[PDB]
Amino acid sequence: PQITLWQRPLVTIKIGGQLKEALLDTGADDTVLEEMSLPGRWKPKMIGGIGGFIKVRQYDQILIEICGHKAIGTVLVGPTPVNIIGRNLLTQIGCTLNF
Amino acid sequence: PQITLWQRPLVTIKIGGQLKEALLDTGADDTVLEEMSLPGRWKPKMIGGIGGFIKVRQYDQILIEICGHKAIGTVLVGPTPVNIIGRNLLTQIGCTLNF
Ligand SMILES: COC(=O)N[C@H](C(=O)NN(CCC[C@@](O)(Cc1ccccc1)C(=O)N[C@H]1c2ccccc2C[C@H]1O)Cc1ccc(Br)cc1)C(C)(C)C
Repeated sequence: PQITLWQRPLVTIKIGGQLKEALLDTGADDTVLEEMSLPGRWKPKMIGGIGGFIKVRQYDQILIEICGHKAIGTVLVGPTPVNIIGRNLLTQIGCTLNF
Repeated sequence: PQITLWQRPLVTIKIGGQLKEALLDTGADDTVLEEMSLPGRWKPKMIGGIGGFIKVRQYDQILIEICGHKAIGTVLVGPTPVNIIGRNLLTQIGCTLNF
């Protein structure tokens, strides 16, 4: 589909059996979601944004579904103000910027 | 043009007669650039991101070129980690997300 930017580009994602609202963020290297449980191993990571850095948990090879499009990749979990879908997953669903 | 997201969507912008590199950011509501001088008066603004909030100076009706596309709008200046082109200007150049 084609999503305009008149409003924040929020979409529904399915992950870990839960449905959540997330922001398609072309300026985000990674994907980070608010506190939640995920299966498998994880390792700590520090990520920076405007405002400074926060500590998150990194889970690899996680299945996710964005607008019906399936993909797999690394998902970060931590004290983020909003759920963010980063480029690591946007590429997998074939998302591009056009103008 | 169509921009894929395998790499950061960094483009060249022109403001105050100078060229700078900036990140096309669909997750950012506003546009914030690293410290620089701009004309006119400014108003205070707090912008929140992943690590919290930062104080910035808000300049309105500023001329800025993005990938050759001319725009005139609000530009924030402050201690941002990278120059960010937000939706306020992405909408002016007619940018959309597609997949
Ligand atoms: C590895 O680094 C990364 O990729 N980090 C990402 C990141 O922060 N990228 N920055 C883009 C900004 C991302 C963001 O859209 C997220 C966001 C959206 C909506 C609500 C809250 C937060 C945001 O902060 N938006 C705010 C904003 C920005 C400008 C003007 C007005 C506003 C209001 C908000 O919309 C750029 C960057 C920062 C630090 C570093 Br070292 C490098 C690059 C990550 C993975 C942490 C999300």
